[PDB]
Amino acid sequence: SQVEHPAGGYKKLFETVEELSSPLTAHVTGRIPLWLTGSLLRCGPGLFEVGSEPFYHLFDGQALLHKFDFKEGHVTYHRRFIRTDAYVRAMTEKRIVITEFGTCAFEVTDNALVNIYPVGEDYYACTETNFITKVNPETLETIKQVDLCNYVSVNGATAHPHIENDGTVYNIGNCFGKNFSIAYNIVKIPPLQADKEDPISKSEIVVQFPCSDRFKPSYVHSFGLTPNYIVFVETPVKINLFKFLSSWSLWGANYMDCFESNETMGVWLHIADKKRKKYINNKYRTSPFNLFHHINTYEDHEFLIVDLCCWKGFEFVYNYLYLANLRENWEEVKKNARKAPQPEVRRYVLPLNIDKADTGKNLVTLPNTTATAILCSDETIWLEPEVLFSGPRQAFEFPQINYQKYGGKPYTYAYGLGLNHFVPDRLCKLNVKTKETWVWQEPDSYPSEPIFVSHPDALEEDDGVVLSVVVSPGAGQKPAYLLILNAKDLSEVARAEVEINIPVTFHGLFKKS
Amino acid sequence: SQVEHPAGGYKKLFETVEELSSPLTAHVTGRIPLWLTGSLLRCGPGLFEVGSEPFYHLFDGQALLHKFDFKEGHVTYHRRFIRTDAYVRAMTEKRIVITEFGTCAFPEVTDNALVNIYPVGEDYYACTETNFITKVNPETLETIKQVDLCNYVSVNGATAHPHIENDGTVYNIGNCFGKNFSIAYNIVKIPPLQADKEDPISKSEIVVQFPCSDRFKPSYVHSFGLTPNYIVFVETPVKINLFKFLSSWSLWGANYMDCFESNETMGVWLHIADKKRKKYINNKYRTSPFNLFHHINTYEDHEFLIVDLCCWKGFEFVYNYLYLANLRENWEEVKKNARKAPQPEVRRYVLPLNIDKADTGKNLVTLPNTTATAILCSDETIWLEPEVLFSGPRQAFEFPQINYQKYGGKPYTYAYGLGLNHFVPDRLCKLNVKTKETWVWQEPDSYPSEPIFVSHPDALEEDDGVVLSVVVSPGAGQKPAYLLILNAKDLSEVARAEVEINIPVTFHGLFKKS
Ligand SMILES: [Fe+2]
Ligand SMILES: [Fe+2]
Repeated sequence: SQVEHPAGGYKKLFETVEELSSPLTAHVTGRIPLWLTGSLLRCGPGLFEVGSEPFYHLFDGQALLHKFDFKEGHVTYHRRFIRTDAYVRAMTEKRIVITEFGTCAFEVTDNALVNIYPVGEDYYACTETNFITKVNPETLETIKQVDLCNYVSVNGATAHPHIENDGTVYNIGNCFGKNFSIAYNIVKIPPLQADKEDPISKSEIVVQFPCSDRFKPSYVHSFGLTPNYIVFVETPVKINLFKFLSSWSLWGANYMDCFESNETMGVWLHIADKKRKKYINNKYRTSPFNLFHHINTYEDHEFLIVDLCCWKGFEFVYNYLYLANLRENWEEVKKNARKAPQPEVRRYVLPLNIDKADTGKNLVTLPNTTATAILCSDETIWLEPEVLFSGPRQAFEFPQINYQKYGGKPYTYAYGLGLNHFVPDRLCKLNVKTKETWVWQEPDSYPSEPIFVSHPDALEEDDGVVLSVVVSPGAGQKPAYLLILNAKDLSEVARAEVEINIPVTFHGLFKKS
Repeated sequence: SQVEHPAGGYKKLFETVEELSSPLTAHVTGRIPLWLTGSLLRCGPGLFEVGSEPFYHLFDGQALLHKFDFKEGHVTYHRRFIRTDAYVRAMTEKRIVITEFGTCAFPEVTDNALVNIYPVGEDYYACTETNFITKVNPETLETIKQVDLCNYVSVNGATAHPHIENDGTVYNIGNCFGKNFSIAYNIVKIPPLQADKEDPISKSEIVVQFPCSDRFKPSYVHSFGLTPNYIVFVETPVKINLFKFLSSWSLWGANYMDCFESNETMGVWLHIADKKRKKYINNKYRTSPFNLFHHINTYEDHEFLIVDLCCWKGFEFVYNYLYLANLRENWEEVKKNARKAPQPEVRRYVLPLNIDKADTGKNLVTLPNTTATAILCSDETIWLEPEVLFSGPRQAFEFPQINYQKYGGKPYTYAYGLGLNHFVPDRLCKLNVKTKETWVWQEPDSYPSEPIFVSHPDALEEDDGVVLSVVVSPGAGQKPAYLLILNAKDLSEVARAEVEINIPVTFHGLFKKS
């Protein structure tokens, strides 16, 4: 039966907070594993208005950097606003100065509210633009702004770079690479070398994917990577670059005003040979969905297995994530989601070898899937997915795996945040082979993306903990806590309670100390 | 885990048998329910060659009519070949005379009624998918009469899957040449037997007509959906090239299979008609390509139609995989042959009845209990995505059956099915279509038939009753075949009625209470 939230406590995920001057010791219930040593670092919006000027969209609030430190079974909590140009100019001018995703200012945003990742010995907070912000992972101080356009030919880059075990970083962004035309560029940033010079200054374009519309790139949030292949999924959510420059020059546009849906193209999937740095011209096609998060991608005989969190439909899912809608009472929140895209976890299987002798047949000869790929006479390969998880307006989202050991490789387990009509209200584990699921949830508690940490000496895939930040507003209750679950079955091992609210956070990482 | 059949006992499903002169008494184990009083009547092929001339395809063998009678806890088995023209002329001439689905006769439409049996008024008719249906005596299994549906209504053929309403009304669908220069599909209605006692077939009429996606190529239609207020028809990319049968059957000899092709670009078109106002509804429902043979059930839920289907993903015709030489191969080869086939999947589609243009670009499926979507586009098409109910690698839930008398056309919870393992029937299944919970019955080296549901007379719940299935079980010191009775609640075994003779594949049938 449908879990309801009449108390409306999720509204606290979208309430402005104050930063801390120094770390705060959390109150620990249960027992934190003595092997867990390091820092959970997470990004999200923390300031949702400047004076009496509101930010309107979920992705507009000013970037706040959060840290839970684990040492010898003890936990501290800390947070500092990132000193972006967006933030600094707002504090100076006492108004909204820089246009954000869904809020026009009355200059491209560097508001780094989305994620944080390592480059070399350094860490960068990011959003999805050309500006990334160097931050100190120890003190949470802001170090510098870096403009990716100084180094490589991209207009922006996702908040979901892939990082290989040696430190190499891959990312994607749109560009004008091709003559007369839009393209998508894979950027690679090397590991730090003996010369010790900034790896960002050695950035390069590895390969370029073509675009389905000369003048309209698709919105890209993440992408797939394996040892030999790069997978890029081109959705029907398009950026109409004509609509901004028109309004930026004529009348008051934000980033959300530039999006449109292409109703006829469906989804085009694309692969590139990572090592030979070569696009492969296989025209993979399927029906329309939005995609934000790839789960994992791997090679199996000569197929790519592509596990995705999908939303069925071509309407942009971000239309449903304005703060006024997310702050509404529960009955209204559910009503608002009634015509939304339906979330579904899907496995697609892409054949690498296309034999014309098989035209009109299913090419997916693997024994352990129901995914199909049909070779048509016009050379397109039409894909049908294997559904791994699907519940009515209950999304398995913000997925995470044992990335260090299983990213890009055959795997069994994913962890995610369960969204109930867009409200984060449970944690999920999914076996992608058997479709078995496990769930943690408590009434009136709204958790964040779960981050997996392996026991250091683990040989198994799910031998470790998942960490999640939980908001638990009520009479009597501590307003928030860090939750530590056993990764085997999502049973609770400990929690670390704080006496202050913590707003929504999107992404982060655990930094082993 | 993967179930293997290295002994190859499934080959006995496709082996010829002799009819019986009178019913055999079957050997009972367990307990036959004492409220089960009636006959299980099923059809299938029983003669797979005529002398030295083979039939090639699964749907070519000559129709055999089977009967298990239940009374006071005891069981009899009987079988007689149906005396169709195809059979009678093959016996007379000692050769294949009538071209079958996948077999050309060498030196005239088939009435080889191997597929199903159903009631019209006080009569029973065996059928295939052509214009010819065969009246049979359900007590003696004697053949009574050939009936040509073209004498009565303008269809070219009619499915082996009519819907029968509680009062006896029969609805069926078939292609026709209706509109000026145009193929269409006609819904035929056969009324209940009236006070006249006049033959209901002489009162048959066309209810409504669906348009065809292609002026000259109708799609293959195997079944359709029916609710109290609506008729639902699914137009798949499997097309019949009418140019091609009249063209190729004159050169040397084509069969029916030779006429099929697959349309690569249309996907699937779904269609609805208002049943009571007898009107086509012009909503252009569209989705991705699949083969469809069996609807499971259909019902109305607020302003939506819930359409549950057994699908095969892809546009290649599934029947290409059902030639007898391939089904008789050893198990490793049977598996290899199914590698590139369409993947089976049970899908629930949800069709909005009310389309508002202010919702253009959005999902119209506002129901609380489904992940199915229907997106209204600018060109007015409605693009559907299904909710997947069951999906296993080359493991189909097929030959679906429900508690039809009480739940057909209505909200429902349970379906029963035959599980196909790379096209080999090797288990029985039950599916809760709401929770997606399944139950399975299987035994090594046992190959069952479509399960048919019979309700307990005092039934309170939808699944209060039994399912009956005919099972082939060849092997050292085993009875070669048996009637299986399972409890419909949990598919636990209730009884078997064993026989000492082989029983080949049967496709469909019914339970006639008495
Ligand atoms: Fe993300
Ligand atoms: Fe059938």
